[PDB]
This record gives sequence, C-alpha cells and structure tokens, in this order.
Amino acid sequence: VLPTWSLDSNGEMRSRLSLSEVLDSGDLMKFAVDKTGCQFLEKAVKGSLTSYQKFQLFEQVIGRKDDFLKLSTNIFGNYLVQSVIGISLATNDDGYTKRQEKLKNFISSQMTDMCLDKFACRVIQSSLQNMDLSLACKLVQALPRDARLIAICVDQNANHVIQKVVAVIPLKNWEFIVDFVATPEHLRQICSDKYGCRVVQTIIEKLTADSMNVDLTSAAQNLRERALQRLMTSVTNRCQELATNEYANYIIQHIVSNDDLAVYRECIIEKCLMRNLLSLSQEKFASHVVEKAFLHAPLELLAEMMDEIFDGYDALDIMMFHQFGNYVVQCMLTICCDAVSGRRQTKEGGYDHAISFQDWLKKLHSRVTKERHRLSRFSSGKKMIETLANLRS
RNA sequence: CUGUGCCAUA
Repeated sequence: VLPTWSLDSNGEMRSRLSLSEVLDSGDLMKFAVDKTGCQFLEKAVKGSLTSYQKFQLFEQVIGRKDDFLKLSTNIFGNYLVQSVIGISLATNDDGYTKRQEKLKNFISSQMTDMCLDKFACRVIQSSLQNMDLSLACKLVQALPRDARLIAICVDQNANHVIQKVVAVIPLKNWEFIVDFVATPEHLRQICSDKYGCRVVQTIIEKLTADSMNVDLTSAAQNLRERALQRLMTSVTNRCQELATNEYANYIIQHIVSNDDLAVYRECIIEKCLMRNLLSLSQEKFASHVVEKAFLHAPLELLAEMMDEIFDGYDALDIMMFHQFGNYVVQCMLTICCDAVSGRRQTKEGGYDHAISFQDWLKKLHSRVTKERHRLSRFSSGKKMIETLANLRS
C-alpha cells in the first residue's frame, strides 16, 4: 500500500501532502498504481508546477522506460501518464525536443504490446492525438507489418488505435494499412471479425470523397482515390463471402447504401448479388444486403432485380413465406408503393420508369390478393396486406 | 412469423 511516511494515524493521506514530497521520496510509483494516490497526483500535477517539479515529474513518469510501461499498462497509472505527456507537450522549455523523442522511442519499442493493452492503448491514442504530427507519424511507423497487425485490427483494445490513426494521421503515413487490409487473406480475416469490420468501415469512410473530405487538395484527393480503388477491388473480388458473413455484411451494406460510392454499389450488385437474389434472400445475414440493393440500385439495375424475382428461373412464393426472404418481399412492396405514390423518384437518365414500378405493383397486389387467406396467418403477411391497404388510403 | 454486430479505461 501507500508509504508509511505519507499517512495518518488513521492511515489517510495527510492533507498538506505535497507533490514535491512524493517526488523526493522515490515512492511516486507506489502512489501512481494506487487508486487514491493516483487521484491525488492527477490533481497535484494539474496545479502550477515549478520548473524543477516538472523536471522530476518528466523523469519519473516518462523518463524511465520500465516505469513508463508499468504505468502505461496500469489501470490507474495510465491516466497519470497521459496527463504528464500533455504537460510535456505544453512545456516549451529547452529539453522539449529530447523529451518527446525519448517518449516516442519508449512507445515505438513496445508498440504492439501497448496497442494490445487495455490501458496502454489509451496512452497510444492520446499520444497520436496530442504529439506533434511528425512524431505521431513515427508511432504509426512503429506498427508491425506482420501477423501482429491483424491481431491489432481485431483486438478489442487495439482496434481503436487503428481508428485513431485513420482520424488524425495523414493518409500518406498509413497508406500501408490500406494495402495490408486489401490483402485477400487479411481482408478475409479482418472483415469477418466483430472489431475488424468496424475498423474496415472506418477506413472506407475516411477513403470516401464525401462532404467531410472537401478540404482535400487535388493531390490529397488523388491519393485518396487510388487507395479507395485498391481496397474496393479487393472487397468486390470477395463480395459473396463478405455479403454472406455475419460481420462483413455490414460493410457490403454500408457500400451499397452510400451514394458517394455509387460505382462500387453497382459492382457489388452485379458481381455477387445479381442472379443470386432468391438464394441470398433466404440467408440470415445476406438478406439485409439484398434489402439494401433493392433500396439503392439505379433504376436500370432495379428492373433486372425485379424481373429476376418475378420471372427468373416460384421465386416469389418461396421468399414471400421464408423466415428471412419475407423481409425482402416487404421491401420490394414498400419500394413499389412509395414509387406510385410520389414518395420515390422514378426518373433516371432522362427517362421515367414509372410504368415499370406500376407493373411490379400489379404483380405484387395480384399475388397478395390470391394468397391473402394464408398471408393473414403471419405477421409478415399481415404487414404486406396493410401496406397494400394504405395505398387505397 | 418473424430476422444480425462493434462503439472499449478509475
């Protein structure tokens, strides 16, 4: 516990306990890994520190490699470490340069381990955010380029490091992570993980020419475009596997749903969805994807999808009554109703596809009518019937 | 007869 010298007869930290007392004693490490003492320290180091208090603080908390790692990997001490790092960055004295270089080197030498650690990942994250960019880019360069990078992308802790890097580091400096991830085997592994798939979405988002990248110069936009194509190529080459997977389906969905990735939406729809609609519609995971394809397909593609269901080598009956498929039919139905009722754009390329939508609606209404008695036996079926009843409202 | 995730420190 906390050094005898620091306590009451009742074993309480003597109020009037000073930062300097702790720094002089050589016992800072004991307080920093204690819940109560750490809170004292964090309050203490936020005060007005003299030049020499900082000297001692810097040396004891971010100046010795082993203590630095011990505190960074500690449940309380990690907070103190981040706090001292910030003070170090706000202290424009002489040793400013040497201090940061050391810190950077301590961290680099243990990058993976610190990234994978519940508490040191927090030190990593705040360092990437707060260090001068040039230094921060050096932490990024310390990332493994082997199997360990996968481990990080899929770790509950370390995935946030990678996400932090995508938020605050220039693309030039992490381009390699993109190409690492677009590796068929890496793409496979990473998109199939509950943390990996968020990570991969976050990269795609950063790589997207949306309204959050309007500040990019033409150069930055070109670099961004190239990286996006490399990743999209890999992703489309495997859309079937990705679209049907329990985690990856969210990525396929994101892409299909995004107008700023229209062209990739279309590749996917053609690559793995088209001519597999009936099959994918009956799948737990890929059925949500099918819904998104119907909801976002350009009208000419939409027509091919509709025809596939109505008169593709019945399909409509299997889906209408399948545990998953039924959501697809409902979605088809809502799409056609909205279209007829002005809620949904029916023009594309200078031509109205209104008659097509009206043909699709006729087919659906006619089927629902004949299958009514049976559809009313089910929740899904009663919803279709209402959707149709609300048209006549 | 209803159908999927992650968003993590005292």
